[PDB]
Amino acid sequence: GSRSGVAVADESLTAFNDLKLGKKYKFILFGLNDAKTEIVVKETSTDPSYDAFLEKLPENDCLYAIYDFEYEESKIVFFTWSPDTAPVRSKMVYASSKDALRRALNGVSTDVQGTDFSEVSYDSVLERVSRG
Repeated sequence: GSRSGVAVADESLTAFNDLKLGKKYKFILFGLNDAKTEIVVKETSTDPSYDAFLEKLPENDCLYAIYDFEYEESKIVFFTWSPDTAPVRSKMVYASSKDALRRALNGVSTDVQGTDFSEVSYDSVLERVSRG
């Protein structure tokens, strides 16, 4: 790694706070920039459908996500998305960089380690969020 390691882009923290306090977004997808020096915003969404969220997860690549998980309650959920079929290089750098983003985000209720689509299903996440 570099001397300072990966940084969190200002836009990423801004987007997170806008979601957390303003409900500006339903979810945010974060990723490493191509230089692998910063965690940036890949995409935001206001789509209320959980399926719309799942359909944006790359089947063979990694990302991080924050989801405003709503049910009947609104809980901030952090996802690490690291599918089994992603390249080893990618899995490793996303694992090594995760702490930089995760430690920068205050107010996450639940963390999900997503390695397949069963682990990130709405029902699986609801079970996690509602227990703890």
